[PDB]
Amino acid sequence: SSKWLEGIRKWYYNAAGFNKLGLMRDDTIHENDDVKEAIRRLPENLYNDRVFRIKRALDLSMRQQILPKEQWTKYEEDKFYLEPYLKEVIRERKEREEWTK
Amino acid sequence: INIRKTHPLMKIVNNAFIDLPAPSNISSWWNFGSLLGICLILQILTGLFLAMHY
Amino acid sequence: ATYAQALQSVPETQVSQLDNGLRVASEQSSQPTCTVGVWIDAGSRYETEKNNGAGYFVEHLAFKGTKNRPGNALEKEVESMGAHLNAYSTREHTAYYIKALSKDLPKAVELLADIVQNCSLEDSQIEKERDVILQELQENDTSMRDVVFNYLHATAFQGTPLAQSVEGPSENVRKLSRADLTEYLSRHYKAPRMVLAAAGGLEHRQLLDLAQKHFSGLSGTPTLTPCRFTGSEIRHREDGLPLAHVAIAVEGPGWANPDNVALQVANAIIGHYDCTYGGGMHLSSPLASVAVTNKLCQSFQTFNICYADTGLLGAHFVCDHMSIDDMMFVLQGQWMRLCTSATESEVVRGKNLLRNALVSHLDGTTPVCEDIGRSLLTYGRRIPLAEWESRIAEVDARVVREVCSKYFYDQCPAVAGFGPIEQLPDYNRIRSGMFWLRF
Amino acid sequence: LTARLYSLLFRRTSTFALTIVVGALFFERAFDQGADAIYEHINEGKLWKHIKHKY
Amino acid sequence: SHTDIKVPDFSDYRRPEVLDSTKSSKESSEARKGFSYLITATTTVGVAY
Amino acid sequence: HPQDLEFTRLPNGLVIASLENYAPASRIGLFIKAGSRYENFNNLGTSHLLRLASSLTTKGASSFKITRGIEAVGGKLSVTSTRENMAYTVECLRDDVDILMEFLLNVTTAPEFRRWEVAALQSQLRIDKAVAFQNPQAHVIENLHAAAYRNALANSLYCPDYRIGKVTPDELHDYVQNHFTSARMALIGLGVSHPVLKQVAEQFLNIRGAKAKYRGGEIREQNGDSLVHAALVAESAAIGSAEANAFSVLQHVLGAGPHVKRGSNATSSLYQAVAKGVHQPFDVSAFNASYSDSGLFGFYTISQAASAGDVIKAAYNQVKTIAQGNLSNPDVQAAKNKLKAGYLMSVESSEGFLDEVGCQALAAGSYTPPSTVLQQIDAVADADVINAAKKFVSGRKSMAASGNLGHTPFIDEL
Ligand code: HEM
Repeated sequence: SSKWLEGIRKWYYNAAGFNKLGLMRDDTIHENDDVKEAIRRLPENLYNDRVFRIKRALDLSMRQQILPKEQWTKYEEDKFYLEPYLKEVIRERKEREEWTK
Repeated sequence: INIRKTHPLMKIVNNAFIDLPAPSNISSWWNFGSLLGICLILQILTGLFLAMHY
Repeated sequence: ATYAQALQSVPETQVSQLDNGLRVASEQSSQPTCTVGVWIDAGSRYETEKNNGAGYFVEHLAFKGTKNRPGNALEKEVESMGAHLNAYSTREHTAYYIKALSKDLPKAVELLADIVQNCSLEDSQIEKERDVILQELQENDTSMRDVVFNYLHATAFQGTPLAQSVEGPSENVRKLSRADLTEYLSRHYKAPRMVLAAAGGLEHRQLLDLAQKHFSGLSGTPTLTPCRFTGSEIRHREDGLPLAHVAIAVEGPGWANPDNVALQVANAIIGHYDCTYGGGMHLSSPLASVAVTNKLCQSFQTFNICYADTGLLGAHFVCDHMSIDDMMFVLQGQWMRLCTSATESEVVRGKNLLRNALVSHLDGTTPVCEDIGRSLLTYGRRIPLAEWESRIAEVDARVVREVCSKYFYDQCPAVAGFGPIEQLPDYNRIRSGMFWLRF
Repeated sequence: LTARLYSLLFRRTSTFALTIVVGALFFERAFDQGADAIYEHINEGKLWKHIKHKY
Repeated sequence: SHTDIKVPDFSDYRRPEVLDSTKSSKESSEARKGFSYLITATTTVGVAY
Repeated sequence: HPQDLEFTRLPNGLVIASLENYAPASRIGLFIKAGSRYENFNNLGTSHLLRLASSLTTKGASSFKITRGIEAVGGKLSVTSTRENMAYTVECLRDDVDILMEFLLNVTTAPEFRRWEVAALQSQLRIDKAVAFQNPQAHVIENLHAAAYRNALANSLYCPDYRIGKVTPDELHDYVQNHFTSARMALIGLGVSHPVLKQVAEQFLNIRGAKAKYRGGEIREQNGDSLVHAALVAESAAIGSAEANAFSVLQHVLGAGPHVKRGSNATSSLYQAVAKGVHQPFDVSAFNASYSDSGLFGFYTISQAASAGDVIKAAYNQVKTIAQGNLSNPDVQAAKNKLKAGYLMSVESSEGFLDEVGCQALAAGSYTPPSTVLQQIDAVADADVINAAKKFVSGRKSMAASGNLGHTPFIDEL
C-alpha cells in the first residue's frame, strides 16, 4: 500500500538523476505558453533561486560534473511551489474552453 | 493575428512579394525581371525533360 | 417578474394631428419635469448649392431677434422662468427643445412658438454670427472625428446633395444674404414638416389647445430625391499627428427594413471599444480581445447611421500608424466570421446587449423625447418597447447570416483616412480582402 | 441579365470554382471540335483521313 | 479645411448607367460584379485548361 | 407608479434604500464613503488603483467569469468616485439581478489582487491618468484642492507620477480591511424588491477618518498654452446647512453654465462685469464644492494670455459690489428658481437620480425628499446671503492657475 509506495517513489527519485545535479521538481518542467506563464507569475526571490539552480545545473552538465554527496538534494525536502500556480493555470484554461464552448 | 506576419517563411514572402513597396511609376520596360525568372525555371523544366531522355 | 411584467405597465406616448399639417406627441407619465421640443425635417440634404449651410446658420441665428422681444430679454425670459434650452441641426433634422418644469409649460409653448415662426434679423447680428461661425469652423478643424465623418459622406455620396457639408463652406458662409435665408426658412420649416413633442408631467388637453393657439394660422403649401452610394477612397495624409483616424463604411439599408434590426444586433456584437476599459485580456468582444492582446488599435465604434431610407453601415477606429494594417485585416475577418460561421451564444449575447443598451438609451426624458421626435419624423410613429423586444426575438442566427450575406459580403465600401495613413493598404487590398475564397 | 448570372453562379467560391471547371471541360469539348473542323476545312483534301477512306 | 472641400467629379470615367445621383444602386451592383467576375472566371477557365 | 421608496437602516450599520417600480432599467448601486480623503501620506494613488480594480479575480469567482458573465447578460457596470465616495453601479433588467448581485458582493468583499494583474493595472493607471488630464481643467481643480488643504481634502482622484509602478497590493488589502465597514455601506435599489435585497444584505456580508484644515496660498503651473486657467476659492461651509444653500443661491446669482446654448447669460453678473470691461474672448464661472465637514467656494476664469488680470479684477470687484449690500430681490427669486430647476432637473435620468438618491440617503445617513429641500431653498433669506458674501470677500484666499502666466495677479492685486 502506502508504506511501500514511498519506497518505490524514493527509489525512482534516486534513479531519476536530477537529485544529483542539485535540481528539484520545478526545474525540469517542459513548457508551453502555460508553464511559462506559471514561471511569469512567480515571486522574485524564488525566481532568482530557480535561475541560479538552472545555471549551476547547466554548468555541471557542461563539464559533466555530478555534485558530491554533500549537495545531492534529498527526497522530501523540496518544495512543490508551482502546484497552486500550475493548478490555477489548468483551471483557467479549462474555464476558457468549457465556457466558450 | 495572422500567419503571414508571424510565420518565418511568410515573413520572407511578405517582405519579398506582398508588402514590398513598389514604385507606382514603372512601365513595361520593368517587366523583364519576372520574365527572366519565369524563362529561367522554364528552361530548367524543359532541360530536365531533355535530361531524362539523353 | 418578466418582460410582460415590465411591458404591461409601460408609457404610451399618445399622438394627434393638428389641422394645419402639425403633428403632436405626448409622453405622459409621472415624472416631475417637461421636455418640450419642435422636430422639423430640415437639414443639409434638402439644401442647394447656394443654400449650403443655411440651416446651421439658422440654428445660430434663431435667437438674435423676434418680432415680439429683443434677444437679451428673450433668453432672459428663458432664465427667469428657470429652465434650460437646446437646439441642433443634423444633415436631415432639426430640434429646438426646452428642458423645463411643468409649472412653466404654457409660457414655454408660447416663447417656443415665437422662436419657431417669427424670428427677426439684423445686419449687426448677421455680421457677428458670420464671424462666430467662421471661427467655429476653424475650431472644427480640431475635432478630427466629424472631419472624418464629413470626409466619409463627401466621398460616399459624390454628386448628391447628401454629401453637402453640415455647416457650409467658408465662401458660402461669408457670401449669403437675408433674402435667401428668409426663402430658406419659408420653404423648409413651415407647414407639413413639424412634430411638436413633449414628455413629462403634462396632459393632452391644455397642451393641445395651447399648441392650437400659438402654432396654428400658418397654412403653407418638392424635395428629397433618392440618393446614390458610391464606394471610393479619400485620404488626408498629414504626417505630424500622433494618431490616425480611419473609418470605412458600406451602404446600409436605412430606416425602413428589419435589416435595421439585424444590423443593430451585429453592431451590438461588435460596437464600441475605448482604450480606458476595465479588464483587458479577458474581454467578451473577440475583436476587442485581439485588439488588446496585440495593441492593434486604440479605439473603435462599429455601428450604423441611417439617413432617410439609406444607410452608412460603418466602422471607425483610431490607432497609430504602426498597426493600421493589422486592425484593418482583423476587422474584415470579423465581418466574414459573421458572414459565414454565425454561432449561437454570440447571437444571444447580441440580443441581450441590444435589450439593455436600448433600455438605458431610453433614460431620462430628454433622450426619450429626442427618440420620440426622430421616430415621428422618419417612421411616422413611435415604436413601443414591446415591439422592439418582439423584433429582437424575431431574429435568430439565420436572419443574421443572411443580412451579413447581403450587406457585408463582397460589396464596394467607402474609405476615409486621416493622419499618418501611409501604411494604410491601398484600396484594392481592402477589396481583395473583402471577399473570402477562405483566404 | 448579367446580374442574374452573378446571382446564380458567382457568389460561393467553392461552387464558383466547380462550375468554372465544368465550363472548362465544356470548353474542352467545344474547342477541340472547333479546332478540328477549322483545320480540316483549311485542309480539305490533303489529309490522311480522306486518303484512308479511299483505301 | 474640410468644409471647403468639393470632391472633383469623374463624369468621364463612370458607367453610363450609374451616372444619376437620383438613381439608387442596391441592384445595379450585381450586373457590374457579374461583368468583372465573368472576365476573371473566363480567364481562369483558359488558364486551367 | 404611485408607490414609493422604502428606507431600512439595518443596525449592524448599513442602509437599504429600495424602490419597487414596474420599470425596465433595474439599477443596483453600492455606495461607500471611501474616497480620496481616507488615505495618508504613504500610499497616495491607492484609491485610483482600487477604482481601476473592478475587474480582478476573487476567491472563487475569477475575473474571466466576472467579465464574461456580466457582458453576457448585457448588464453594464461602472465605478465612479468623488473625494468622499466610491460607487459601484450595475445596470441590467430584472432578468438575472441575483447572479449580478452575487458578482457585486464577491467584487467588493473578496479581495485577492494578484500580482501580475497589479502590474498590468499600473500600466492602465498611466493610461487612465493621461486620458483624464488631457483636459487641463481637471488638473486646475486638482491643483486647487492641493492649494486649499494640508489634510485629507488635498489628495488626488488619481495617482502621482512616481507611485505608478511602485504601489503594492498589500496596501490594498489592508486599506480594504480598515476602511470597509458594514457601518458605511448603502445598497440602493431601483427595480428589485426590498425583501430580496433584505435577504441578500442580511445573509451575505456581516463583517464589521480625518477632517479638514484650511491651508491657503496659490499654485502656479507655467505651461505655455495661450489659455490662462485661474481659479480663486475660499473655504465656505459644511454640507447640509442653510449656509451652504445660501452659497448655492449665491452662485446661481453669480453665474454658472449657460441655460441657453449659444446664449449670453445676462443675469450672470460676472460675465456682465467682464463684458462691460473687457472686449475679448473669455469665460467666467462660479465654483462650489461641499463635503461632510467643509467646503470650497469661489470663481473660475478662462481667459487670454494678455487678458488675464483684467478678467480677474472685473469679476472680483463685481463680487465685491454685490457683497456691499447692493443686490436685486428679483435676482434672489431668479436664483431660487434656478436652484430649484437645477436640483429638480439633475434628477431625471436613472443614473443621476440613482446617484443623487443614494448619496442623499448615505451622506448624512438620512433620506430627504426633494419637496422639503425646495422648502429649505424657500427658507434661506438675504441675511445669510450678504453674510456669506462678506465672509468670502473679507476672508482668506486660495488660487490655482495654469498656462501662460505673463500678467497674473497673485493674491493682493485682485
Ligand atoms: C538546369 C536545367 C537545364 C538542363 C537540365 C539542360 C539540359 C540540356 C540538354 C540535355 C541539352 C541538350 C539538348 C539539346 O541540345 O537540344 C541542352 C541544350 C541547351 N541548353 Fe540546356 N539545360 C538546362 C538549362 C538551360 C538554361 C538555363 C539555358 C540557358 C538559357 C540552356 C541553354 C541551352 C542551349 C542554348 C542549348 C542548345 C540547344 C541546342 O543546341 O540544341 N539550358 N540543355
